[PDB]
Amino acid sequence: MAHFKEYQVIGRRLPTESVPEPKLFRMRIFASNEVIAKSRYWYFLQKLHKVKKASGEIVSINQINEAHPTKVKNFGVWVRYDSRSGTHNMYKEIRDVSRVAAVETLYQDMAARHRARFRSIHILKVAEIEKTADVKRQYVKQFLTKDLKFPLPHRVQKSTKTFSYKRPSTFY
Amino acid sequence: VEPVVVIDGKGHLVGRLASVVAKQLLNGQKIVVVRAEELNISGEFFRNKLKYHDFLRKATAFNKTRGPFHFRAPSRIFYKALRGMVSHKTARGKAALERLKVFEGIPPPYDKKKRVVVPQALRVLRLKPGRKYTTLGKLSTSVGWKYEDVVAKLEAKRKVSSAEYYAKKRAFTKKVASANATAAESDVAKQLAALGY
Amino acid sequence: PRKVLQLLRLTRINSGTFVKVTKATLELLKLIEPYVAYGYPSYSTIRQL
Amino acid sequence: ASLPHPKIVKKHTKKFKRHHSDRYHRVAENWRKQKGIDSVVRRRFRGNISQPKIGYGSNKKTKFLSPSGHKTFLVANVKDLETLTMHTKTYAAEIAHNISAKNRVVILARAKALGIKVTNPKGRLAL
Amino acid sequence: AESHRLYVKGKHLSYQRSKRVNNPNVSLIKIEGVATPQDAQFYLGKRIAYVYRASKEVRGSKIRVMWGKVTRTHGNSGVVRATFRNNLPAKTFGASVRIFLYPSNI
Amino acid sequence: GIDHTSKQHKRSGHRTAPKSDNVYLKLLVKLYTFLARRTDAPFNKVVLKALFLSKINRPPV
Amino acid sequence: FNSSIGRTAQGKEFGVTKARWPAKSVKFVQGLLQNAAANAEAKGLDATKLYVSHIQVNQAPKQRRRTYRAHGRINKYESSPSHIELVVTEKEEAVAKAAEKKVVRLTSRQRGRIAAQKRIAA
Amino acid sequence: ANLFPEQQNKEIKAERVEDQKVVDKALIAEIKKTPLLKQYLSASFSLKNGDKPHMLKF
Amino acid sequence: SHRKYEAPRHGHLGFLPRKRAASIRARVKAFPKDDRSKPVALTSFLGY
RNA sequence: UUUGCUCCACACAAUAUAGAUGGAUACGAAUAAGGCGUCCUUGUGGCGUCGCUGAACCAUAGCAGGCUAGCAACGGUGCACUUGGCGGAAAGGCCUUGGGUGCUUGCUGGCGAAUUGCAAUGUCAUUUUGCGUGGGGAUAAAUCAUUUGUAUACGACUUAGA
RNA sequence: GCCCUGAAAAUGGAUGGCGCUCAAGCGUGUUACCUAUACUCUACCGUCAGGGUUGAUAUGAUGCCCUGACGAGUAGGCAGGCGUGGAGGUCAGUGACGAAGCCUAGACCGUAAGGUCGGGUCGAACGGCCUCUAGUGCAGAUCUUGGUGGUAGUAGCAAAUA
RNA sequence: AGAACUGGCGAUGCGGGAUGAACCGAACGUAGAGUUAAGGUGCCGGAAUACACGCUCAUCAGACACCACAAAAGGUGUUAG
Repeated sequence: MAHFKEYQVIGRRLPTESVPEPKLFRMRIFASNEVIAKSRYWYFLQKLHKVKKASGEIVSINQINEAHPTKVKNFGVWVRYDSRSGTHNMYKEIRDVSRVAAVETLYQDMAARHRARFRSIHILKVAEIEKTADVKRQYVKQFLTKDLKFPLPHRVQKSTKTFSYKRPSTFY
Repeated sequence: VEPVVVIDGKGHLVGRLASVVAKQLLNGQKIVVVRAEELNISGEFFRNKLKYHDFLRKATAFNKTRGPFHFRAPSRIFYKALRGMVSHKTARGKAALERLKVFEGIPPPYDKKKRVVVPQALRVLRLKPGRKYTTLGKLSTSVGWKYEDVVAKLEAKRKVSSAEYYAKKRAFTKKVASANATAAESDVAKQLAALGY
Repeated sequence: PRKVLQLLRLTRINSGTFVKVTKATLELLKLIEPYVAYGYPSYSTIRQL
Repeated sequence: ASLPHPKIVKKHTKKFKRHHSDRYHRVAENWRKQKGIDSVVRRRFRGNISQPKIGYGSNKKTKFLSPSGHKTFLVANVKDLETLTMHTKTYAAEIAHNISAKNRVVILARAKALGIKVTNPKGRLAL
Repeated sequence: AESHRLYVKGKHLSYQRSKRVNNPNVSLIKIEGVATPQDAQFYLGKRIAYVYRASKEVRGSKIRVMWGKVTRTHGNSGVVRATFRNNLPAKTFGASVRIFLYPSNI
Repeated sequence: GIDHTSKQHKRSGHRTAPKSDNVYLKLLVKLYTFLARRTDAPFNKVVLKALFLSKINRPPV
Repeated sequence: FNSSIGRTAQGKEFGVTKARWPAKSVKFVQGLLQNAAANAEAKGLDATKLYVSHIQVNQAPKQRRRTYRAHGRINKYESSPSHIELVVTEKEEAVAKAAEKKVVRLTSRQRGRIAAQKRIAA
Repeated sequence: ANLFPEQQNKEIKAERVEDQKVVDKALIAEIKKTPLLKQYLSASFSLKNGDKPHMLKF
Repeated sequence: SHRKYEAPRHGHLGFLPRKRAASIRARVKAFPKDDRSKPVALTSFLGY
């Protein structure tokens, strides 16, 4: 694969004689490829209404992009998953001016602040919030203070050549 | 870049510096290390200490005579962080290592000549702020090496000498800098100023 | 899975070909899935192929 | 002379000395594919004397060809040299090790005459 | 004035090994000022000869040479693969070879 | 390698030479063979395979 | 021929602190060294700078004898004789030379650098 | 190969010599227009410690 | 199988090898700490 | 002992090379701070400046750099001397005084090279040794043989005998 | 989850070693690079396979030449081969102007089995090709006979006083 | 000790897991040159001292299938929930 892309997959099973023009459903899948996109749409639909790639078809495999990626996206996550034992539930607030990567910080946050593989992960509600108070996590409300700025010490300079002859400082 | 290169020790993290050295060694660049005692390490001294104790009990029982040799000297300890990090059994390796000369303090030859500072070792580069580090000093002090102050004082010497040599060199190239100012304004200067150098 | 590939042309490793998409031969594919890699070929491809 | 033959390559010219003739003097260098159930040589182990597999045979176009381009034939006496009389560019007369200097030199004259390219001219002939 | 080097210092490394056996035909080489593999293409193909010294004079000289040439950018920090009219004795490992700048394309 | 779906180096078997040491017999062959090539006619292909035959595929008629 | 025999300082003039003193050995080595000085004169050479260069010895036909081992056994105790012979060679100094000349072979780009020498200097 | 290296007895012919002047004449005429040109050529060239050939533009 | 009766050893290990010290002359393997606040004098001495 | 040894300036038969080809090119500590200049009211300092790689700084044009002239300066600058001073951590190497001498590319001139045939390291280092140069210096010890015990299987240790 | 607790045995010691601490460690996404008797394209080989081919003032059509494919392998099977003792046949072959044997960090042919040649050695009968004939090929059998060793100038020759 | 399906070994080298008959990738005439498996890219050793999100200090860290063991029961250590 690679990095995520939100796909607008809309399936309606496989229309038969008695089931012409089925009800139809739009489930949102993530991943970089479309084959891995439809694979996820069918397992998830393999968890709702009785089917498999054998009894139904995903009408289309569309894409999804942000209409205003110049504003800071203060997202509020919601996810379901398993564990090296059973299964649990969770909620976060990952910020980023891009949906798919806020979800990558998640698939990484699952393997980092919990050590859990992508497989063991079903992402659900991902809705940016408006009002500052609506924001729960204060370590996300950490960058909401009015009139803000901030510096960064110990600039560990990248060495392209082996031996240096200055023995550098933290200047930054 | 230079035939038999030099290496300043203070700051460097034992391991990182050990491999860049073993590389240039089995490559053909004769290199010598200096001040293996100001050679910073990691975590707390007690840890590494107890770890050295491991090499201290490791020896042949039927004859401690022909057993692993646990060199106490801060330099001899680093020579082991290369010994097992290169083929010192092969004709190539034995002599490959020969380009190597590890030294304590900054002896006379290497104090008049420039000493190199490698970023991939220097603590202020391969370590996290607040995360405790160690020093070859305190370890050797309590492991078998008994020349701590011996060198410690030879630096109060070697250092005090090359120290006032810079105060000279400082104001030397201080008025040589006022000569660079009154060397411009001319075309030979205006020209080279736009021609790169 | 061995005969499937013997009797589906692919005699020696890293070798490929085509088959008409039909539930008939469609079953061989899901029988030796961890033995190959397939997909819908494009004009450009087939040509050079 | 000879003919327009491609480069005479043999790939692995190094004799295939029997396994252990270098260890025992009772074992000659005369190759023999060891039959034993253990034999590292027979089981073909990375770092063992490779056996004479036919994949080492010589290219048909240059098989039997000396670096020159003359396939050494074994000449006997007078009548026997007149054999390759018409092959001065693709065959060579190698005089039999069992030839008396008397009859030996007489043949060498017949050789230079017909353009008979001989390989062992110093044969019993003092220099 | 004092400089007569038109080639560059090519520090000779190991043949073409893995963890086990090596390749006694194509050796791997390093060179002065080569870091960017993108801009490492410049030294590609450039013929290279190692200058070693002998005892018994050959053709009026006792300074023989085994010849070679550049092939493709190996590694990711300015390394280079090379072959030879004759492979090196292995005992030459870890030296400094002469990499001339021809054929050119500047 | 290649999946040996069929035995490798399968000697065709059916004799394409007589185990005869008698030249005359072999000549009939050289003749009939030549026939069973240019003539592109069925009949000789049969006699061509027939001369090879043992004292059994050549029983007394 | 050491094979588990003790030392003896008298043999330290050879750096090898290991030796012995073979008596019946010399008894016959002098009987021959006397015979060689005898034949150096029989021809009439300079019986002075006579430096011996070829002294080699090889085992002789093992004289059969035997000892009686326990449990009625018969193990060999054969005499181990030898075959020596040295050549007393005159020591004439001087050698000078007599070897090769090396017919210098060069190329055009090699003989051209010879003329390039007569341009630099003279 | 029976003299080597008995000087020359084969030096030059002034034929090729003359031809040179019958060239540089107009070449050095354009040099007396762009400053330091002769100076640039009156020198050789070799790789110095510190400079990168692949990065150097020519 | 342990000894049979946990007992003491036979010979200080520190005092080894039993190698015959260089020569009949005893080598002084150490000397007293110096005090530069007192008069000069020796520390060792010979004897038979 | 046939004049055997050895230091220094070089020179020539050699000898091998773990691998010269502009330059190993001197603060120390700080690394959640400092380098330099700088100045005031002398410091854990008022003020400016700076890194952000050495991709620096220096070297660097001439028959492997020849032969000759002059201008502007007397700088810089190699060899061989010397002097003030210093270095013992393996000093054995470094800073300096006054000269002699070499050269100058800081500028302007003026002759030179080809045929190494369009490439062939195309040889310009130093390590060490040898029979012969000649400018000085230098006149032993060791073992073995007898001997001793504080010695020991023997070697060895150990003291002794012009 | 991560880290410690849980966490004790015998020769000192193994994330393979060294070494690793915003890692080279646990998880993970992007990667770029790294090299299998494998696959890629190819040269050559033998076998098998499907073919074209006598055309003569020649031949081996058990030939020549073409296209494709393939090569693991003990026990094991049959094919093509090499060598060796005598027999009938034959190259009116070898040969006291050196056959056989033998030695040969000398050369050639063959995948090879072996053949061939240079030199020494040596002194009397021997090789090729076509068949025939077999007491026909040795590293092994605590293999037989005869030979020679490392052990080894070692153990040790020491009772009947000396 | 014993059964079944398939696979191997035996009898099959090879490159990988330090190492090994069985596993991972893979099979072999001889070579040439590309590309990869497997397996890895501090160093030993061919290959990033690559980049991004993290977590984690241990006066007994951990550090990759088979595989060379660790369990119940705990921590106001520290993070996420």
